[PDB]
Amino acid sequence: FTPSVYSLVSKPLPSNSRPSATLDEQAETEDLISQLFDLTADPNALVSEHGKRYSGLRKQEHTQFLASSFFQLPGKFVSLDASRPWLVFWTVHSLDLLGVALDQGTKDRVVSTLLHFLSPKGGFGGGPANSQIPHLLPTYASVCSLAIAGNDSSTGGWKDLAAARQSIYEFFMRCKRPDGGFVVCEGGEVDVRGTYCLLVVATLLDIITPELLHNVDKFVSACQTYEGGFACASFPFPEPSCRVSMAEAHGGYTSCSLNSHFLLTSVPLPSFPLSIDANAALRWTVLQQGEPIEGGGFRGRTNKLVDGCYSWWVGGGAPVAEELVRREKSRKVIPPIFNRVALQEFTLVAAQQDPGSTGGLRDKPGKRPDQYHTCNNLSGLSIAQHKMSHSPSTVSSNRLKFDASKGLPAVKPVAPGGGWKNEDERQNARREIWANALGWIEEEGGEIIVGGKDNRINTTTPVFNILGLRLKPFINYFYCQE
Amino acid sequence: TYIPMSQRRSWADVKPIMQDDGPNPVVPIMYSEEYKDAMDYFRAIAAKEEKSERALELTEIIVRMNPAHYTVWQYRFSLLTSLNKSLEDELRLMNEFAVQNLKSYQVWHHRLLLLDRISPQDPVSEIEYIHGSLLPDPKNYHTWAYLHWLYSHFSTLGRISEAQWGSELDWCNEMLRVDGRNNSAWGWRWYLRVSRPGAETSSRSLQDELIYILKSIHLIPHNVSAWNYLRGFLKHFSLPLVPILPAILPYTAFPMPSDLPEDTPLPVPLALEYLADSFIEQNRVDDAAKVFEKLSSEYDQMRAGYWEFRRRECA
Amino acid sequence: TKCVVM
Ligand SMILES: CC(C)=CCC/C(C)=C/CC/C(C)=C/CONC(=O)CP(=O)(O)O
Ligand SMILES: O=S(=O)(O)C[C@H](O)CNC1CCCCC1
Ligand SMILES: O=S(=O)(O)C[C@H](O)CNC1CCCCC1
Ligand SMILES: [Zn+2]
Repeated sequence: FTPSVYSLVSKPLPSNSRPSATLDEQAETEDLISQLFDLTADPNALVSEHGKRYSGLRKQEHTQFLASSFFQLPGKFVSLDASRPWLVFWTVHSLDLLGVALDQGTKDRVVSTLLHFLSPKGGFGGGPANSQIPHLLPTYASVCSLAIAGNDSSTGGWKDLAAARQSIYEFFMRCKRPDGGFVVCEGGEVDVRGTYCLLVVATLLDIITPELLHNVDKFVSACQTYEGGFACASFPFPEPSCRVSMAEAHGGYTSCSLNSHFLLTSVPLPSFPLSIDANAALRWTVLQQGEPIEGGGFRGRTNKLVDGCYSWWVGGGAPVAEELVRREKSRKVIPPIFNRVALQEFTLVAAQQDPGSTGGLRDKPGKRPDQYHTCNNLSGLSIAQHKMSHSPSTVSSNRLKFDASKGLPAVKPVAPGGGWKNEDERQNARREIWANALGWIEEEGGEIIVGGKDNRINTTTPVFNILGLRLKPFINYFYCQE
Repeated sequence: TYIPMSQRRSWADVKPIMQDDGPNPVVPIMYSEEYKDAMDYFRAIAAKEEKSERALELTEIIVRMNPAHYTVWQYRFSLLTSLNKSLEDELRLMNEFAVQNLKSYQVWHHRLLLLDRISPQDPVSEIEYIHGSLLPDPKNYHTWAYLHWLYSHFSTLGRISEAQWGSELDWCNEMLRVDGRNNSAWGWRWYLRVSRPGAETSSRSLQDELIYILKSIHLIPHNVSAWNYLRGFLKHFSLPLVPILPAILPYTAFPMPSDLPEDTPLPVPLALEYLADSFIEQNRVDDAAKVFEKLSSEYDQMRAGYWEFRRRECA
Repeated sequence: TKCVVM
C-alpha cells in the first residue's frame, strides 16, 4: 500500500487539450523532478546502476549547512531579521532530528540569545526586546527552542519562562479578539498561525483558562473550506450571525488548524471544541500527495506545485486527521494513510542539495536550500519514517501518574470570572491537557526507513514538532511532574 | 557615499541605542551600515515614543530595507494616525510597495488597516486595484485573503451594491476562463455563489451552478479544482449524487461530455471516487468496495493505502 | 518566490 515511485508509471498531468499557465508550470516542475529521479539510484535497490547518484541522507553536509548559518549570517538575511527565533528553531530542531548534539556552551548561547527577545510585559519578539515588540510566532519558536537547548539550572532558561508565565498569559489576552481569533502582535493580522502558536505555548506552560479559549474553537472550525482543508481565517458577520472562511485550503493553515483543534479536544469545557469535518480534512490531506512523476512530495494547495516543506505541513497533519477520524468512527460504534515510502523518496532524491556542495534541504530542484526547508523536510521525513499514533492507553497511563498537588501558581485571569470554576475543575483541566500532550507514541514495528537504517532520523512529535525526549522533560518541568 | 545619522543636523538631539543581543548571540545577521544606523535611531525613537515626521520617514527607510519588519510597520501606522496623515497618500505609496512584496504579511495587513480606517462609502477603487495587482501572480494567497476581507467588511457596512456583486462574479468568470485550473478563483466563486450571507439560494440558482460546474468538468476532465467544487457543492446543499451520474459515468471507463477532448486518459480517479460514493448512497457497499480497491490497485496507486481504508470502510 | 511563514 506504499509503492515506491520507481515501481510506478510516471505520466504527466493530462492537458485535456486546454493549456493554461497552471499546466505550464506543472509540466515544467514534472520535467525537473523526474529528470533528477532518472539520474538517481532507486533507494530501495541492493544493486544500483553504475554512474547514478546515491540518494543516502547526507547528514554531515546538512550539519555543516546548519553550522555556517548558525554562528554568522550574510547581510541579505536582513529579510529575516524579524524571524531570528525561527532561524534558531529551524537549526536546533534539525540538529535534534539529525542526531547531532550541541555542547553546553553553545546551548547556553542559544538560551541567552532567546532570553534577550523576551519582554517583561510578556512574550518573545523576532529580535531583542529593545528592538522588536512581542509576536505569537516568535513566542512559539523561542519556547520550543528553549525546550530543545535549555534545562532546569539557573542558566538553563526554563526558570525564566516559569517566571514569565503570568506576563505571557497577559500578552495572549491582549491579543485576544471576541470572535475567537488572535492578533499575531499589537495591531497585527489575525489567522490560525496565531492560534496554533498560542495554543502550543499555553499547553506547555500551564496557562490555559476558559477566558483564553472562548470562541477559539469556533474561529478555527469556520476556517474549513469545501475542499476539506483549512484557510487562514474566518470572518465573523455581526454572537456572530455566521462565520465564513476567507481563502483557499492551504497546507500551512490546515496544519495549524488541525493541530489547534487537536489541542482543544483535551480541554474539559462544555460542548467544546466545536467539531470539524475530520473525514474531509483527511481526504484533502491525502489528495495533496504528488504523483510519481513529481516524486510523491506534497503540494500546499490544489493545482499548485509540490514542495519539500509541505512534508511537515501536510504530512505531519496526517496523523492528527487520522486520530480525529478514528475518534469520530468510535463515537458511532491497518495500512498507512499516505504513501510513507514515496515521501521519503522525495526527501532523499529531490529535496537534498546536490552532493559535495553547501548541503541543506530545499523546496524543489532549482531552489536554494535554506534553514526553513531543512527543518520542515526533516520534520516531514520523520513523520514518514515513524508511525505516530495518539494512544488512549498511554493517555490513561498518564492520568494515573499525574500529581495534582504539584504545580506552578495559577494564572490570574483578566476578568474576575475568567478562570476555572474551582480547584477540582482546574486540576482536572491540568491533568487532561498534560496527559493528552504526552499521548503521542511511535508504534513498534511501524518503522519504515527507505534506503537503509543509516537514513533513519529521530522521531518528532505530531502537533508540537519537537522530539518526545525534549517535550516530556519540558512539559514535566512546568507542570512540576518531573 | 552614506552620511551617518550622527552627522545629520536633523538628528543631532537623538542619542542612538544599540541592539541588545547580549553576549555572543546565535544567528547574528551582518547588517549593512545603513540598516544598523537606521535601527540604532529607531530604537531611540521608539523608546522615547516620538511621533513625528522624521520618525515617519525613518520607518519608510527601514521597511524598504526589510518589508517584513512587523514592529516598524506597527510603529508606522501609529505615526500615521497620531499625525493625522493623509491615508490616501499612504495607500498610493503602498501600490508600488505591495507589487514588489507580494508575500509580505505586514504590507498586506497595512493595506487592510488603511482601508478599515479610511472607511470609504464605496470601495470600488480598491477592488479594481486588487484585481490589477493579481496580474503578476493570479494565485497570491494574501491578495485573495485580502479580497475576501474587503468584500466581507464592506458588505457588513451595507456598502456593496448588487451591481458590485454582479461585476465581481463577471470578473471571477473571466479569471476561470483564462485559467480554469486557478483554485484561488474557484475559492472566490464559492464565496460569491455559496458562502457569503447575501448569496441567493433557490432551486434555479442551484441549477445554474450545476451547469457551470459540469461544463467546467467537461472542458477540463482532469481538473481537481472543478471536481472538488462539485463534491463540496452537493455536500453543502445535501444534493444526491445519483441523478448527476450520467454526466460522470463516461469518465469512469444537464451538460454532457464532449462527443472526448484529446489527451484525456480514462478513467479519471475522481470520477471513480464519485461513482463509489454514489454506490454508498445506494447502499451498494460491495460495488463501492470494488471501485475503491481498483483505485487502490490500479488507477490511483499513490493513494493505495487511503483507498484501501475506504474499501475496508464498506466491508 | 521563497516561502514565507511570518
Ligand atoms: C508560522 C506557521 C506555523 C505557519 C504556517 C506555515 C505555512 C507554510 C504558511 C503558508 C502561508 C502562505 C499561504 C503564504 C503565501 O505564499 N506562499 C505560497 O504561495 C507558497 P505555495 O505556492 O506552495 O502556496
Ligand atoms: O556523509 S555526507 O554525505 O553528509 C558527506 C561526507 O563528508 C562524505 N565525505 C567523505 C568522507 C570520507 C573521505 C572523503 C569523502
Ligand atoms: O539498513 S541496514 O542497517 O541493514 C544497511 C545500512 O544502513 C546501509 N547504509 C549504507 C552503508 C555503506 C555506506 C552508505 C550507507
Ligand atoms: Zn516551501
